[PDB]
Amino acid sequence: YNKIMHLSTSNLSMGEMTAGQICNLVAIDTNQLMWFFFLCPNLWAMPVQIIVGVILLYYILGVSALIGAAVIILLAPVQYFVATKLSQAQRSTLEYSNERLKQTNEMLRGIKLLKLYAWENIFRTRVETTRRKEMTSLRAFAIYTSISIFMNTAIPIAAVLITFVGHVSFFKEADFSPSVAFASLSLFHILVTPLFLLSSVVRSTVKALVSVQKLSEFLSSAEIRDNCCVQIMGGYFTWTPDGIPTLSNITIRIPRGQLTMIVGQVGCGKSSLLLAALGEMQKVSGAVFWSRGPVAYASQKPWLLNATVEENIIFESPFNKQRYKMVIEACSLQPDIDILPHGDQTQIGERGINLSGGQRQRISVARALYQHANVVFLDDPFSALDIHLSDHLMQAGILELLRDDKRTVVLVTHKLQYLPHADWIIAMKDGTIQREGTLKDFQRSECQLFEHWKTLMNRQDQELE
Amino acid sequence: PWRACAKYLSSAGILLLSLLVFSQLLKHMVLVAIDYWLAKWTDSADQTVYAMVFTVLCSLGIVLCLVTSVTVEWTGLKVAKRLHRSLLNRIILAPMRFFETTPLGSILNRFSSDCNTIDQHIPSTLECLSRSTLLCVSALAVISYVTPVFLVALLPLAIVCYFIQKYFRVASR
Amino acid sequence: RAIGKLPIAMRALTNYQRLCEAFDAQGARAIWQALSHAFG
Amino acid sequence: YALMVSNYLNWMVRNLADMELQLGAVKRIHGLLKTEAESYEGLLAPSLIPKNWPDQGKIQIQNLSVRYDSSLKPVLKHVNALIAPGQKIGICGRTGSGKSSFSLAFFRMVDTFEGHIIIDGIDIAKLPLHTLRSRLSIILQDPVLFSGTIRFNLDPERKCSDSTLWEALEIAQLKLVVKALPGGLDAIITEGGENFSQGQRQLFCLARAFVRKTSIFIMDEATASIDMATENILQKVVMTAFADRTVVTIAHRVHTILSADLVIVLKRGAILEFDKPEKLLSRKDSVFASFVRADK
Ligand SMILES: Nc1ncnc2c1ncn2[C@@H]1O[C@H](COP(=O)(O)OP(=O)(O)OP(=O)(O)O)[C@@H](O)[C@H]1O
Ligand SMILES: Nc1ncnc2c1ncn2[C@@H]1O[C@H](COP(=O)(O)OP(=O)(O)O)[C@@H](O)[C@H]1O
Ligand SMILES: [Mg+2]
Ligand SMILES: [Mg+2]
Repeated sequence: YNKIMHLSTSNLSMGEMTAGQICNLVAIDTNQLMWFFFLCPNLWAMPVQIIVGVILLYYILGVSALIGAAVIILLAPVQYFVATKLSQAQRSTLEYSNERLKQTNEMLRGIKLLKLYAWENIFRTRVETTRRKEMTSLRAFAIYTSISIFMNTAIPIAAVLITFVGHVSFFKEADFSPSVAFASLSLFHILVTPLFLLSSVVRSTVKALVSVQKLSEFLSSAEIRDNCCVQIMGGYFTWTPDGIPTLSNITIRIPRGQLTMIVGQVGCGKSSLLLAALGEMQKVSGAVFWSRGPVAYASQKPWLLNATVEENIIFESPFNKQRYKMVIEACSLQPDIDILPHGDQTQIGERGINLSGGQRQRISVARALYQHANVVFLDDPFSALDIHLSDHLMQAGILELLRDDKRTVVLVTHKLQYLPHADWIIAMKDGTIQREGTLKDFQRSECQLFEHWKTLMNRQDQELE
Repeated sequence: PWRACAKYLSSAGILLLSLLVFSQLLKHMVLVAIDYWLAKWTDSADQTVYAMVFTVLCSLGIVLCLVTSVTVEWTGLKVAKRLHRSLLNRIILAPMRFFETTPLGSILNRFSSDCNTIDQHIPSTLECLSRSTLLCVSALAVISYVTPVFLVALLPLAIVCYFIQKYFRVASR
Repeated sequence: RAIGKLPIAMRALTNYQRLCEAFDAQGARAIWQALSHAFG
Repeated sequence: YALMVSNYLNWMVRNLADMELQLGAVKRIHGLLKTEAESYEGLLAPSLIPKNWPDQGKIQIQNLSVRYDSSLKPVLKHVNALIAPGQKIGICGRTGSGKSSFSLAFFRMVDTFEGHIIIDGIDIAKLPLHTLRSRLSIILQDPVLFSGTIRFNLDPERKCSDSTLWEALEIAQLKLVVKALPGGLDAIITEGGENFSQGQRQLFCLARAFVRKTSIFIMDEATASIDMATENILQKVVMTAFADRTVVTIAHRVHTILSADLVIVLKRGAILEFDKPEKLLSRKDSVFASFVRADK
């Protein structure tokens, strides 16, 4: 979790680790390493047990005990044979089960798209082929564990056969008392009692070795290193650490205590300026000039902690009840708290009640109002909402609550009707910022993009200021 | 005596289940036979005729060990095949309100961890359980054979074993 | 409530401080070397 | 054998404890194994159903009212709408008023306690459900992409042509972004679509809706995540290229639903109006008129 708390979020998005693999590493591989440290003194106590077994065999029945002990020292090449075969089968087992887990989590979130588009048998056939490759690896594992269990039980009665046949034959005739026979049979059986455990020990060693490989693979990844509260000037920012820079030369200037808006197309740098100003992108060049302090944030995809509704508003703030009333009257969850079975003590999320979709956006921006953090960074709060709730979130909330105590807010919105309300607007085009300033500034120079926004609002008669 | 245990034996098959319980009882019974012939042949002191019969029942112990090992892997492989793709074919035909009701991480924790436990952990638990249980009751039967006074002594240790297990199990759960 | 809190060693900070003091003495060989020096 | 039972009595009792302790996994998988059915069978014979049974978009909503489960309230009320053959009709309304459940009512996810919808003379409750959901097309607001590759995200069946993939990418207006990728139709989409943007994730999911070449498109609020210039270009290229097909659209912004032919306004699960939007704007006491004047 210390590797998690400074991890780059580009490592999640560019393949290499998924979130199911990251929680699966905790849920399985630390547990497998823990079972290896449960079974590690068994392998540290095995060879002195078998050598004081064979020297007490040399005391009890003589020199035919070494002929009987030939099969127990013959167990080490067959344990090396099943060691290399169970290692290759465990590695193929782990890679096919990781593909099956990632495909099953990828299927089970998309049940609503998959049954509607009627592709569930096709996806189930793909998971069935991944399960077929897994069952090939596990039938290999089943055969190699079978011959190790048969060898680990079948070497003892072979040792009673070689010893008790070789003593009554004429190699020696020293001791055919029952004392050496029953004492040696108990000596073979307490020699045998490690070997019932030894196969489960060595498959736990190979599960330990690939878990330590994936722990070192997870622990090697890249990490996050005038009233202008944010003054990124001239700085190139990239998603990919060896790719083309997604964000080019940007010269932004956010005014303090003042609303600014970020306008552009889809995929133009529009949340990427927020994650570059956070520092979640790695840097090619340039400089950020903060004030870093704590900045309020709600993302485009809303994220839910599985807790109560009131704990998702507060999010380890103090519970002042009056501003809590102010943010639920600003976000208008007051009609939608009574449709919950409890009030604000309804537990929500993944392991809770399934929400609406607009309500998770409203509770994430209701988390975003309640922080005292003085800089509020907002991805799209009016995407999943209608015109009534975005108008009530525009007359209250932004320009009402946070205009009063003078907190800086930036806004990222595809909806352009609130573009009258500004103090600054950042115009963007394709990873470059286009131009910066206010609306009187924007009809002054960039009249083509001003007329482009004039055409989309259908306010041709109205003056935009 | 849960119904999941009966689902486990009935999903295995009567063929492999009969091969398992039959070959496991004959394997522990010929181990009982090899030390009873060790008693009769050490206690005789017809010579080497009592080494010929020792070799020929030791070979039955060898191949009975082999058939117990291949039946415990074939039962683990057939239930690990068969408790997947009846589950997946049932959960893919499930209605949408059940996905709306139940948490997804509960279902996915069954598909990960309980499928991995049904895969890898339990057939080792089956061979160690069957070896330890039939080995302890056959050892209790043969030391019932050498002394009949141990049955009179054995019922106090069995009733305090059941009492300390009944005393422990409500703390353990 | 009936089970308690931990003792101060086996409380996770101080064995998280036994670790990376373990990596202060210096890869999966370094993983195993710091694990052996941390919990030997 | 006294020493043997002293050696193995612990393994007898602890492997009995581990067999019960791992038998709880078998109890949980048998708990999930006895779950309910969606009843995928059809009581109508598939010989009597034609191959192009959804040939013309003639949808007869007849007294349909739905609840999500059997304990709940009627979400849609007594609704009755005649949807005409090749026509482009849209629905707007308030949040939580029945808008996404109207799109779920065509596919019978949400269950109907009264009435029936009629496509082409065929009752949709009297139909096989995989043949129902194969030949009609919904696009939903939340983008659920998958990983694997772009072509598998576009068609997972391996049955479609790459020029139709490029053409559905052309009417998605994402074609310059996918052409500038160095893989470029067989590059990689990662897990959950975190390779790309939110509107690009939605735009890939719209192109997934476009590559199925059906006759009834139904849409949710699918212009909600994207830009207004791209949505105006998008409604132009979807109302030119799919002009014969019945396209049903929940509109997030109600200025793009003025170009539609008829308008349902839903409020609290009821058909408030069923008219042309020029007639609905000229009334001026309509809820659609206060929508279109409350927006701009
Ligand atoms: N998490 C990410 N990792 C790598 N590349 C990304 C990521 N997010 C976006 N990109 C790429 O960077 C470009 C810029 O996307 P960006 O995140 O700015 O979208 P956006 O315009 O903010 O989305 P929206 O239109 O929903 O606001 C996109 O073309 C996308 O392919
Ligand atoms: N999965 C669900 N289970 C039960 N009720 C739901 C579910 N989804 C939505 N509802 C209810 O159905 C009503 C209609 O909502 P919906 O059609 O989803 O959104 P809207 O009409 O606001 O776009 C809402 O009031 C909501 O409470
Ligand atoms: Mg974005
Ligand atoms: Mg809806």
